Amino acid sequence: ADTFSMPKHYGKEIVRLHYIPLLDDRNVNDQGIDASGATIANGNLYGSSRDVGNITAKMPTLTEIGGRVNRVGFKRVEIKGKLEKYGFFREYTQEQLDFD
Amino acid sequence: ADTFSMPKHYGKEIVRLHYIPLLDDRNVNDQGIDASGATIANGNLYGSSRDVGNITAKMPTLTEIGGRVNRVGFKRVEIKGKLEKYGFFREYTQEQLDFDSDPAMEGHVTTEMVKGANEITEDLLQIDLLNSAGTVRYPGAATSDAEVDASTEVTYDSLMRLRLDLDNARAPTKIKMITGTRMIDTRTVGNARALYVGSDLVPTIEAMKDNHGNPAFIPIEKYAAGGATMHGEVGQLGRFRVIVNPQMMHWAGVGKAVDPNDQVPMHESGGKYSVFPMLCVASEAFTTVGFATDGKNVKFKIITKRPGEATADRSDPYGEMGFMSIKWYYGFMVFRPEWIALLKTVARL
Amino acid sequence: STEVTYDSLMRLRLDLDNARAPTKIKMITGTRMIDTRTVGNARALYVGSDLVPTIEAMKDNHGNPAFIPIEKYAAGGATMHGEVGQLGRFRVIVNPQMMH
Amino acid sequence: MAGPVDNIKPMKYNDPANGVESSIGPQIHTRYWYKRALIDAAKEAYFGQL
Repeated sequence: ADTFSMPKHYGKEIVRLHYIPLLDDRNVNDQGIDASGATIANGNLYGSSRDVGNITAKMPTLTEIGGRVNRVGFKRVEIKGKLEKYGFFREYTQEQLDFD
Repeated sequence: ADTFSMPKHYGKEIVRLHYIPLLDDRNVNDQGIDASGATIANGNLYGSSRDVGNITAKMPTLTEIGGRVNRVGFKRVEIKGKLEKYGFFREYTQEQLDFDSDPAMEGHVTTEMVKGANEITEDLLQIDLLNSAGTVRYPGAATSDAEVDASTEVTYDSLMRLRLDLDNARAPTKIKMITGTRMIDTRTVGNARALYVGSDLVPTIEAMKDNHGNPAFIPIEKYAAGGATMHGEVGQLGRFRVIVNPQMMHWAGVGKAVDPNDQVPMHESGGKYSVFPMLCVASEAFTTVGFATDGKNVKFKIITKRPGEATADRSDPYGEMGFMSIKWYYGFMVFRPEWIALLKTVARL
Repeated sequence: STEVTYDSLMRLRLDLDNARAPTKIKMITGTRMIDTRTVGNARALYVGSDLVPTIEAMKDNHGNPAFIPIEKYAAGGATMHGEVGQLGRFRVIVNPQMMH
Repeated sequence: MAGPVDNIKPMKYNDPANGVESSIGPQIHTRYWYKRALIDAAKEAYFGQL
């Protein structure tokens, strides 16, 4: 196990960022434009799909004139950590150490 | 895969010539003078026949006077190949970068976009390989995607028949047999060829018996002492070396309706079965085609325009957006379609 | 009902031996490699490529496979051109140009 | 099946190998030629040697 030293004046929590790839099912956005210049409500480009039928219909493709087609986007997420404290003590008297 | 550079001023097609041998059934001709002398519609001399009775009736015989007898002929065939173009873009605004809490977002976004673009070509190549292949086999009275049921699973006999079909086309083998070693608890393995399969068929392969009720799968650990290992190898199933490709595709939703009265899970999707491929593809059969590649290395063309006064125009006199686009070419063209074999089966026994 | 059987091959071998036919392939007495096999005297036998499936599924008089692949006894070494194994006391050779 | 609306229609290169000819006019060559022919390999003999 590794160890990370938390700074002093920041509380009792740690936050970290995570970046999601393009061809993934978690990249859910609204920056999708079809190959015919129409919005499709998804911009992950068939991400995280292994179906032959689903692909070959969402492939980018292009023509001579070009146009405004095949738009994409990306996202990100977060993760957290925490901290706590522990301790215990013991008591005794002087005579327990002398007459033993 | 190999690459062919298409010239600039010859359209979008490639054509190649093929020469048929003499004793072949594709050599239909008209030069047909027979043994006694007569014009018949057969000028190939019993070509591509393996029947003794038929053969010992068209053999070219000669007499002591010679004459105009036993003429033959030859023919030609042609094959074709094509091309296509692809590309995609992405745009953003200026305020997205200035007010974001992460100063390193741009580099991550660009790297992710490039990496994602680097996989579409592999997906296209896999799709092209899958959609162009002869000798398609369904194990057991299926012959089509609409007759695939829980009984259409890969068996030893189907693999043997596929190997025999591949050998009948004189496909070349590239892996030599290993005769064994002194190492305790090892096994001998015959000559084989590569076979790519998805990761969803592993439970089936691990639970397959041969014709005599024994486990047909030989793990890599058994024979790796005296042999060699390639990337992704997991063992030898029959006379094939199984390679697990994590990105292998499949046909989801095709097949017969799922029967609940079966003893096996039988991977399904949308109330119907699923079809998983096992592909044996040999090099030097197909080829890829590029274009506009002077040095063959610049496959992708990237155009970027940052926000500012360089994108003023008349539709946005302030210039608050920018964009970046990638485009490229790609083509596929195949020789000998009989050297690529495909077997369609079900999963998760 | 007229198919290849171990009894038919044994009868053919006995008939050939009754005619004093010569044998030109010796026997392999054994090797030091793990998972190998030993075979007896044999002679060449040419078959077409369509008889492989039925040969591969033959059983002897003790419920055991009869076809021994070439990989099993190749340590000794005969390795003729088209040889693939030894079914009984015959070395099977697949000829791609066999007629019928 | 195709791209977006044209609304411009410039001098294009519509597919001449099949159907619509061209903008400029007739073409001479519409395909590149692979100059190396494909030849099948020879067979093999098992009985002649013996």
